[PDB]
Amino acid sequence: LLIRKLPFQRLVREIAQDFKTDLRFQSSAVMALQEACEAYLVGLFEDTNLCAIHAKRVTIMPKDIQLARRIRGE
Amino acid sequence: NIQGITKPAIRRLARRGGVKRISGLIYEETRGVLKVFLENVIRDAVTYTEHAKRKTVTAMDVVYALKRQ
Amino acid sequence: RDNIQGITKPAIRRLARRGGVKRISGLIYEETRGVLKVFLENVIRDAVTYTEHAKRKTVTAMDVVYALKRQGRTLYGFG
Amino acid sequence: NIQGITKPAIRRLARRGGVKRISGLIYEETRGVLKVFLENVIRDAVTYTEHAKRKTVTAMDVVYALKRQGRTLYGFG
Amino acid sequence: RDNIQGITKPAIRRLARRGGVKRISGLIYEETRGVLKVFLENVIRDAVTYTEHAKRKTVTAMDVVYALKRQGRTLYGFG
Amino acid sequence: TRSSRAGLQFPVGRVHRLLRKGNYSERVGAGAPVYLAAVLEYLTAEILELAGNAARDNKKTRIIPRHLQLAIRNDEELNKLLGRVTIAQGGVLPNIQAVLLP
Amino acid sequence: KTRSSRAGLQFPVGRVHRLLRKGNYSERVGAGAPVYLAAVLEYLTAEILELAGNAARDNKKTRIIPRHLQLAIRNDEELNKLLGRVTIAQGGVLPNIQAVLLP
Amino acid sequence: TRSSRAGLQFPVGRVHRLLRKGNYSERVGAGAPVYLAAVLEYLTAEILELAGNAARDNKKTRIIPRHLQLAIRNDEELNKLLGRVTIAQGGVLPNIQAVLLP
Amino acid sequence: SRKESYSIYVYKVLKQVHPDTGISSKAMGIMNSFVNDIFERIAGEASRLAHYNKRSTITSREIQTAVRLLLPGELAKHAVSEGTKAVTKYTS
Amino acid sequence: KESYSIYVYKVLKQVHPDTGISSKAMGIMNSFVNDIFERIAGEASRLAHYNKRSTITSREIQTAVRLLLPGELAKHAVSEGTKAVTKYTS
Amino acid sequence: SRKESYSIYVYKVLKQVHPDTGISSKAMGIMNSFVNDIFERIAGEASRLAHYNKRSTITSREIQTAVRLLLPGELAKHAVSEGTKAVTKYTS
Amino acid sequence: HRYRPGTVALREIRRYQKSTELLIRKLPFQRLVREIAQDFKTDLRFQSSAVMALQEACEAYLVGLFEDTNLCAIHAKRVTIMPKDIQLARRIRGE
Amino acid sequence: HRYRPGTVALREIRRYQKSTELLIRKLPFQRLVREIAQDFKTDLRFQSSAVMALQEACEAYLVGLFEDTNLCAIHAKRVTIMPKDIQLARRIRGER
Amino acid sequence: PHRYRPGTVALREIRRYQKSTELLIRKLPFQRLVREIAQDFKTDLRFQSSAVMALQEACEAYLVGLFEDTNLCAIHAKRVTIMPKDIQLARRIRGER
DNA sequence: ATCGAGAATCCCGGTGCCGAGGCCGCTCAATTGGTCGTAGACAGCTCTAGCACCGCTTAAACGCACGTACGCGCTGTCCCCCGCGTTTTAACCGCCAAGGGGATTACTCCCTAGTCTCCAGGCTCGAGCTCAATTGGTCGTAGACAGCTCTAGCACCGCTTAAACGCACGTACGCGCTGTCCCCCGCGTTTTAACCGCCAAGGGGATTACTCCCTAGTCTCCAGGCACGTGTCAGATATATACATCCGAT
DNA sequence: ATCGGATGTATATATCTGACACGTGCCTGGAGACTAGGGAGTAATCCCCTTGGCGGTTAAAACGCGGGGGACAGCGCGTACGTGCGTTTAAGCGGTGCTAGAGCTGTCTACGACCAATTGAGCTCGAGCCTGGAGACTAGGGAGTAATCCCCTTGGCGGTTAAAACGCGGGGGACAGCGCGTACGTGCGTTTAAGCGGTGCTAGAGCTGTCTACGACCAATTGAGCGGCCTCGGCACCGGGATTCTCGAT
Repeated sequence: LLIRKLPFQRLVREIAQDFKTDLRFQSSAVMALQEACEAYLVGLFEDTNLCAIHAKRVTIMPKDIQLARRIRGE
Repeated sequence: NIQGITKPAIRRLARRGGVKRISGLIYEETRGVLKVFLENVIRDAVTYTEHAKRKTVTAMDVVYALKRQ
Repeated sequence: RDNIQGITKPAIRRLARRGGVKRISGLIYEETRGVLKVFLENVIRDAVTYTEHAKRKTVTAMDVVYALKRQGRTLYGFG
Repeated sequence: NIQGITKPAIRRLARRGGVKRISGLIYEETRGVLKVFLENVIRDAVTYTEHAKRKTVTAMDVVYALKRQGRTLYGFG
Repeated sequence: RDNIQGITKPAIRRLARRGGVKRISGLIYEETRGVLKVFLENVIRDAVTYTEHAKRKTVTAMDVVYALKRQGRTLYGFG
Repeated sequence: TRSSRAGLQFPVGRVHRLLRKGNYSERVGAGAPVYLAAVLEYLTAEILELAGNAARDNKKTRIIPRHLQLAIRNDEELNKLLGRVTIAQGGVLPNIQAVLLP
Repeated sequence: KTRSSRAGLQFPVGRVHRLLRKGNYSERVGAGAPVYLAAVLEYLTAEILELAGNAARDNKKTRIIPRHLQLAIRNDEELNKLLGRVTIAQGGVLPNIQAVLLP
Repeated sequence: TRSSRAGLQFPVGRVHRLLRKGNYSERVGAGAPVYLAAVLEYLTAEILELAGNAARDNKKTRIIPRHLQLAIRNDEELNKLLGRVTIAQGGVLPNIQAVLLP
Repeated sequence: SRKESYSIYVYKVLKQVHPDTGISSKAMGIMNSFVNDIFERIAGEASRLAHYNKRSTITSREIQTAVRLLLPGELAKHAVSEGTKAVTKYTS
Repeated sequence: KESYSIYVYKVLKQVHPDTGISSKAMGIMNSFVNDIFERIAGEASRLAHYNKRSTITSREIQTAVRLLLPGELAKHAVSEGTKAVTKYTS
Repeated sequence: SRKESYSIYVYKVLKQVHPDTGISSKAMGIMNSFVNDIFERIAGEASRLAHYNKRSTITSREIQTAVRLLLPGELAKHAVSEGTKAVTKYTS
Repeated sequence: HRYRPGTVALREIRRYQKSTELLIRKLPFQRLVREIAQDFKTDLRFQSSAVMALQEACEAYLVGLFEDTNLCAIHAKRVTIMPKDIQLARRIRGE
Repeated sequence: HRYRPGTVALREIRRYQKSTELLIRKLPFQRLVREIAQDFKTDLRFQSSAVMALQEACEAYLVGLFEDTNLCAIHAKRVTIMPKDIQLARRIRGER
Repeated sequence: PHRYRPGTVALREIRRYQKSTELLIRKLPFQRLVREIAQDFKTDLRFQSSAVMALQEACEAYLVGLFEDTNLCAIHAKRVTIMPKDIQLARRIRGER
């Protein structure tokens, strides 16, 4: 995993609070969320990279991400 | 807490994604994207948790959310 | 035979126009045909499968609807 | 006497075995197979009979032969 | 962990060669692993049972020999 | 009727039967088909409301598929709900990328 | 008072004990061994009779026959495993036709 | 010794003891361990004879497991007797299906 | 030859929201497709919910949770409001 | 000439009070009980021998059951044997 | 630490059949496995024979019948010949 | 009226898999058993139940063998069993 | 008179985004569907509405694909769509 | 350059490995396999060396025989390539499945 | 960047109409419903792992400046490819007959879910008997301790064979196709195996007088299982011919 | 097919190392006598009963005959899958050396199987009832098949607007040049994360049990939609307005 454990966990608990009060988390639940998030971001960066290269660049930019996410239907 | 997902971490994720060069504006953008994805999954996960009348989000709650997405 | 050529250049142009396209490379048309054929093949294959499972010789609208649904392209209006 | 195990009998056995279509050459083949099987079992059965110093093969003689050939039979004890 | 993968493709090929096999489908290797694992599990289970009955913490050659014998796969050479 | 008891227009009895015969569960609670019927009715009402609006904007008194498509795609949440759905004879929203204009 | 009664069993503890003593299995037999064995045999008998009784009832018969025993055993994965190399006389086989043979 | 009295190489006394302590029967006849020892000796002799033959065919003076395997599998009756037996380090008989050859 | 559909109920709803508005046959077909589709989604999710929780009964609770999973935001809130109101009125 | 017939019948009456059994079926049940007896007793005998013990105890029976019976059958059989020995001992 | 085996007897037989031939330790282990295996088979079958016939004694007769049951064909005939000869010589 | 090839075969499969009666005739089987037995031991008699035991065992064996044989035929994309199917089945069984 | 390159194209975009009629000819599409279906099972028949369903699905699919393709072209600072635009759009969609 | 036709080297390998008796699976990885599996039955078990070697001999003999039967099934279907269905048929007829 | 003509396209107002939209009704056919009660199934009940939260550590990882070159943006050109004028055609398509397929009409044939008659097959008190509860001192097996060694395990460090990973292809199997031959199906006949039935005795199961042969306990002796030092056949290693076999060629 | 050639395998080979089987000797435990005894096993000696035997009936199973379709088996043609190949890396193997459970053997003591009557009731068989189930049986359903009917197709005949095609010319793509600017390696301060410990404790998890939930089932009923009738309104069409890009100019 490429993101640090503790800040990710902190983020997850923060986001979760705005949906439901008094929540706890199984350890493997947080690990599940991290595996899923990282996998998503890596895949998105693959598509983003394809968009950058399409525009004859080697540098990824926000517009590359936005094109990738629009075509994905996000 | 979103700023805890640091620049070098995002860089590592991008390298696994095959990216060689990265604009400075990517990091914030990535954070926004990450947040949206997390909020969506977690919103569903907790829904499952609440249906089961539990206060603890389980790995299965997350798995079901991910599956249904 | 060779009915994919019935998907004409002006038809593909019209589809592209509805898609918001202003200018079109000459190589697009053949490319489009290949893409369309693949899509059609995939849908019809599944549709026919349903038809065959039902022991029918007539492909129904529902066969197509089911094929599309299971290919994540739900179609409204033909139930 | 092996020819007394007729074609329709072998067909019935095959049907119980789930067979739908049967080559003409099966029947003779089956007979050979049957004979071998019978021979082996009976050879052992009689051995038991002889050990008991009897002239009559019993159901138990057969059961023991079958058991020792890894073909345990229930119902004849 | 995951040590069944130590049963490599070339090892399985060698075993198949000794078995007289000239050509091998790509799906064979994984299949073989599953089969081998089941076999091993069954033998080792019984072996360990004997070990446990003897109140030992060391699986002996005889434990394995007995397991194999009672599974109809008598092994010579390790008494 | 249960629909009248629930204050609904959509058929509670029929929905109950469809739940029973759709092999969703071995047992079905008394409130389940009522709830489901109510939800289906509401969503129908939202789409018909917006589609009617579009029809009148177009000075038409009859709703056609085009109006359903306009209603759905111009509404963020309906567009989300029906994101992978094709409306037959719906067409698309008028939209030209700015860079393409003179 | 019998040992089977004390053990809560129907199967004969005394007889099982004697059969163990005289079966040339070991020089000695513990007091609990025939109880345990009798209990196991009774359990397995009960499981088979339970299923066979069911099959008999489906066939609207009040008496269990070999056919019902075969049906009960072969349709149960673990019993079928236990009795994998056993022939039930007059048991027949499970109805089973390979799909490729069907029209 | 009883082995000498029986004209044997295998140990009659030891076989008798093993019969007594193997819980095979309450009583053991005087001839039983002699007969058993004689049979064990004979079978040992047949396997060793064939294995020795294989060893010499391979120009080896020492019998190894390979020779035992060759001896057993190339002999129909020994192969039958030891049909469900694994000879460690025995390998297999050379055999290629004819259809596989060029 | 008897074929059931949601047409008359869709039409009753239409008359509730837009009293002087009609609807074409094609459009009605799209509405019927819609109702059947959403029926399937909700019922299926509810089935899964009951299964996950080792319940043999689909209740209004499973329906509600399914609605919350399947519908976006305010649409979900509004739908939940309608269903709840309907169930409580029915119970009385 | 001994058999398990009366005990099989008592068990049958326990699980299916209104069900009977044919002569052939009873013969098969007797064959069954004798078969499983032999399997378990034999394995127990070998267990005792391997470990240089002269006594077959309930522990040998239990281990033999674990070796011979598959899965759930093994677990339930072990449970019944243990329960029976516990009820018997007091 | 005293461990008995059939090694020396196997070796004596080996010297009888192949005077100038030796044997590896592994091969000797396989031979020992063989003798123990056949011992078990024959003794076990004889035990069963005596039991079936309500005899408390295993005699050379039980051994012989067991040999006939367990061994194939000519192997059985030859083994029976060896055992019989040995028992009659012993008796004298 | 003539059923198509296969229909009656399938009917017979269902029929005989449904039932349990012995499928070989009593008297020829008995005759065979006595003949085979004579080449092992002279002057033999047979208990009735001994011959019935042998028949139950033989028929069970043949039915099982035909099951495996059928599997071999189907493996070769046939529906017809042939001697080579039996021979493959028996080789793999270790017979 | 002559309109400049692009003016009539834009006009056509407005026209066809305003309407909903199918843009492929009915009978040739039908022939396409029947040819393809016949290469899976011979002698098949079709309900009329089945072919119409297939056409609606196909045209909706192509129009959406052309939207994404157009976005890819614009991304590369072009106004002309090219095969590589289609291929990128479909690669990101997960079709390729 | 030089290149043997598909099958020639395979046949050569068959002759080679049917001539010899050495174990064909690597020792240490097999040992790890045995210990992992055994540990999922009872923790902290030890092994006699010869116990692991016994297990390897048994396993390889089993797999080689299985490949013989599998090969026969492949040839029966007029193929020269063994496939999972061949293994499954062989094991079904053996009574393993 | 900003009118202006005008002709072009498109829009806007009016016309008539024709088939879709609206409306009932027929009835049948798609709804509830009262009572059942077992039931999952949800509510009260404990223990806990594991979970929350804490209380250190430093160090992998986190942030901050430097140049800086890679990466991108901005213009001019080229062309050439595509967009928009005229001109010709051919499948589209309206659109109006015909036929084979298939489904569903009925439309026929043997199998199928139940319906009773008559048992052979199991239930029942009475009368034995033999195999199973009840102890007592017994070895004596074994269970529990306990020391002592062994060896299974860990674990560090080479290196090198082997295991993985592309790639060019080249068979090798998977499917299509056809002739055919050869085995299912039934039907007309015939055996001949049941079916039933009677007798003879051969053998077998039980019975007893007895006996020898196999256990038990003893003595001693040695054969033999364990170390221990030794040639020697097994292995290693370069070294050597003789196949063994794949590109050119009959 | 066969013959060369051409490398590439395989194979005896003679030499040297070596470790490992072996022959020597050495104590001990297990065999061999060895006697005495008692019980497993014989060998007549019966009842009797089960099994061969036959013997006549016959009814269905088996056999032979003939007919067809359909399974088998070439046979071929494709594509793609696994192979043979080289290259790279990674982990197995050997080495070496410490270890710490744990086998292992021995020790001491004590539960506790056992034999031995001993009673005795559970078992078992008998002779005499009392039934599910087997068969003989019916009433309906199976589907197998056409059969005509309708539909979908095929075709045919137009005419025709779009499509195909061209002509032409203008404008983006892209490229290169250059400006130009920002992540980023990099180096070092940093700082808190994961590991490592730890204790108390909250709801999750397993659990118990009554209850209220809902299939459920004709008993009862009421509305709905296919069919059909009737109606207008937007759609095609015809003519004026608007606006409107595009040349006519800066």
